[PDB]
Amino acid sequence: ACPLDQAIGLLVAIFHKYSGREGDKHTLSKKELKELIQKELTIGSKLQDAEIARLMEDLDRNKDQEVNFQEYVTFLGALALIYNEALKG
Amino acid sequence: ACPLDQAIGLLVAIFHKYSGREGDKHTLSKKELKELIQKELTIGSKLQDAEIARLMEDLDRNKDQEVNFQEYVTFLGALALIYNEALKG
Amino acid sequence: AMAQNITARIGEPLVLKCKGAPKKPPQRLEWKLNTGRTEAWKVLSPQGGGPWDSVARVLPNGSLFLPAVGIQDEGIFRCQAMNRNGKETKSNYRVRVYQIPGKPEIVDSASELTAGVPNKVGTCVSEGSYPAGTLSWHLDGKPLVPNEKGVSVKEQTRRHPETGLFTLQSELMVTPARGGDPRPTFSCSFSPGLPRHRALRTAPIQPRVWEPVPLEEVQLVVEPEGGAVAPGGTVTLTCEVPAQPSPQIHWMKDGVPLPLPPSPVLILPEIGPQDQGTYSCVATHSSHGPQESRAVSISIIE
Amino acid sequence: AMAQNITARIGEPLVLKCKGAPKKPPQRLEWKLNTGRTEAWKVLSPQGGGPWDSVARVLPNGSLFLPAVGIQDEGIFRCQAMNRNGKETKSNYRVRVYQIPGKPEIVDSASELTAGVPNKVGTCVSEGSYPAGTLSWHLDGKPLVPNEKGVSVKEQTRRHPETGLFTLQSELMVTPARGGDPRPTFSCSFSPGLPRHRALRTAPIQPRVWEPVPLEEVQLVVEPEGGAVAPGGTVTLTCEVPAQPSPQIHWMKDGVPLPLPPSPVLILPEIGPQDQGTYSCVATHSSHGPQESRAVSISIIE
Ligand SMILES: [Ca+2]
Ligand SMILES: [Ca+2]
Ligand SMILES: [Ca+2]
Ligand SMILES: [Ca+2]
Ligand SMILES: [Cl-]
Ligand SMILES: [Cl-]
Ligand SMILES: [Cl-]
Ligand SMILES: [Cl-]
Ligand SMILES: [Cl-]
Ligand SMILES: [Cl-]
Ligand SMILES: [Cl-]
Ligand SMILES: [Cl-]
Ligand SMILES: [Cl-]
Ligand SMILES: [Cl-]
Ligand SMILES: [Zn+2]
Ligand SMILES: [Zn+2]
Ligand SMILES: [Zn+2]
Ligand SMILES: [Zn+2]
Ligand SMILES: [Zn+2]
Ligand SMILES: [Zn+2]
Ligand SMILES: [Zn+2]
Ligand SMILES: [Zn+2]
Ligand SMILES: [Zn+2]
Ligand SMILES: [Zn+2]
Ligand SMILES: [Zn+2]
Ligand SMILES: [Zn+2]
Ligand SMILES: [Zn+2]
Ligand SMILES: [Zn+2]
Repeated sequence: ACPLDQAIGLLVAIFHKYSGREGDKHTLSKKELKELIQKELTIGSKLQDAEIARLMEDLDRNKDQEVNFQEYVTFLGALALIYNEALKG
Repeated sequence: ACPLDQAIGLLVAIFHKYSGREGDKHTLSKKELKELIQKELTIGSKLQDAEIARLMEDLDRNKDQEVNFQEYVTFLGALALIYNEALKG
Repeated sequence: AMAQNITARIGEPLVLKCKGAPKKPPQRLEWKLNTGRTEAWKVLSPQGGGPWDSVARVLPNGSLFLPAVGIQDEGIFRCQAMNRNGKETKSNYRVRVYQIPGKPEIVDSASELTAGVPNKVGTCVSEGSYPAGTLSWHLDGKPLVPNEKGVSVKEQTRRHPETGLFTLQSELMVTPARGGDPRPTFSCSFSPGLPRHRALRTAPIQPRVWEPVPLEEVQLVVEPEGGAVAPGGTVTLTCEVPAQPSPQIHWMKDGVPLPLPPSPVLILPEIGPQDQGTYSCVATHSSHGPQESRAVSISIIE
Repeated sequence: AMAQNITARIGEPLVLKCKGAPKKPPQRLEWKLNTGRTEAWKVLSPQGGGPWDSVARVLPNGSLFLPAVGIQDEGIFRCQAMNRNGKETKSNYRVRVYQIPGKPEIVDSASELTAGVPNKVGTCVSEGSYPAGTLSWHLDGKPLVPNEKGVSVKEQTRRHPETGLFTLQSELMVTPARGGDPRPTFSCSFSPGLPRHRALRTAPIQPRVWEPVPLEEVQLVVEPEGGAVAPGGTVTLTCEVPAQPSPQIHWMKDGVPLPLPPSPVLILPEIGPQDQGTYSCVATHSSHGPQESRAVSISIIE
């Protein structure tokens, strides 16, 4: 019913849909993250391979080549405002 | 330079721009949150007063009539995916 | 009743009035008490240097003075006084003491809960209370009642013999229902047994709820995910048996095994209309009945 | 050197070979040691029930056996043996011990940092090490060097006399520069002084950085925020002096005080082109020079 609950439940489901494919089941490898971006996010359709690699590098803050839920949340936070500007004009 | 750093820095600035107007300088009152939504977010332009009140109620999880940074972050997280669907078609 | 209930804070001074007693000598008053220290009825002499002179002393105005009340001072205090007129006046006090603990904490709290199974949300801890008091939980701004739903609580109380103060622990266990709140908010509060007091509340925590996809014994994955592809190209069928080190995987098209050797993968290149149909894989095993994966429909779009 | 360095884990058994000694009697070997227990050179008799028989015992093959080595067992161990041929053979050991602490923790860490001022990020703690070891910090996946930038660290080392083990604390202090990383990531690691060992690393923390807007002594706020309004309507000018309980606020248009009484607010209804210009408020005060707020430009759009 609640549109908030549905969106939040979705972002949790989406994270684990890709994170549980290889290695640590609760972190995103470069491979897992790239699939997530390209298949689920609007911003990823226009991005090229070099751009996605640069993006993934800036999402991994502690440089363990993995993206945890926290690193993933702040990503969505940025995305919310980036999308917000685009929806203006 | 980094578009991520700029968006994240912005969401932190936006939060405190409104939260520091009355009461606790680091939480959003109903009044502060409503101004934030209507003035900064695309989703708030179409919403009516009753809809905004219902929205603010679902953002305040512990029911202290305030919205802290955490409650605000998950809001943006939901918003990111809601905006994401809209940018498809 | 006749006895007046007195509630004093541990470590704080307490004064008990001997009602109807002359401010100045001569006075005809006597204090009788029975506390945890005495374990008996004792007369408390007004003279200095008495046996209890470090704990309780009679003031010049006849009032009883305890400079730093303790748990052992709990008991009955009675003064009997004659006014100068003079009629006998009695004062009967029942003294109970208390201490307020520091703000309760939630320790070892979970960032992520797993739907469908029990989870330890965290353990609320309270240190330094008297009397014990109680710990309770809040969910989404409302009181959380135990043993309903799949919510359970493991409680314990421990007394420190060194001070007589209590340590309380409340371990919250929940089983999130599938399709439930993706971000439940919990908090814990301490309710003093004495005195009547506003509850001491922890900062809230907001764990997320992860809903695991149902795990199949035989897991089939098709790229592309949809199972629909333009004319030509390639569709790859991969299927896996997590519980078996060396699975024997036989591919099937529309419920019929294909004339192929056992293989974990099946690639269908140059897809024509003849290649359309329901696909699945079967894991066979010695001494065990075969298991089938989910059926995938493969089609072609124009 | 001649002395072989031995590194043993506290609480674990240790065997020291007496090289060149017969496996069976008769043997002609003698152990001499000097440890923290003896504080002197002592001969260790092979006979059972010796003074140290609960700590160190000579084995039938001549090897020295310590069932549970301790910090006090650090020192020099020497065996002198004659083979059956037989030439004198010497074994010289220098024994040092160690213990690895549990995973280090970051306690009392800050969720939000304030740019432009010192912040305590948190305190890294390590308990139960020997020898002391060291704590260091990581920032964004890279080593964080102290006293550069505005990064400072307060360190301390404490020994527990009860066990001889160490407790380490490292308090990180940073001053985030304005325009910097909105979400710096910190972690802490423990580097054993012995033995050569992979560092023990904490989970990372990601505080956010808040950049406070520069606070004006006299704060002017105009609705609407931009200072531009369609013909007619109303623009409200409100200005405040946070450090004064009863500020006297005089309004100005284009650097000239308006013919108005002191008032915290100035509303301009029915805005015409004549009402356009630069607005500001002036807070006067006895014994103090007046202060002016920021200047706001008010215009009209068509
Ligand atoms: Ca993974
Ligand atoms: Ca990472
Ligand atoms: Ca506020
Ligand atoms: Ca709230
Ligand atoms: Cl996770
Ligand atoms: Cl999808
Ligand atoms: Cl905040
Ligand atoms: Cl703006
Ligand atoms: Cl709910
Ligand atoms: Cl809930
Ligand atoms: Cl076969
Ligand atoms: Cl950085
Ligand atoms: Cl940084
Ligand atoms: Cl004036
Ligand atoms: Zn809702
Ligand atoms: Zn997870
Ligand atoms: Zn999807
Ligand atoms: Zn970047
Ligand atoms: Zn803040
Ligand atoms: Zn804005
Ligand atoms: Zn104790
Ligand atoms: Zn809920
Ligand atoms: Zn109180
Ligand atoms: Zn077969
Ligand atoms: Zn100690
Ligand atoms: Zn950084
Ligand atoms: Zn090791
Ligand atoms: Zn004036």
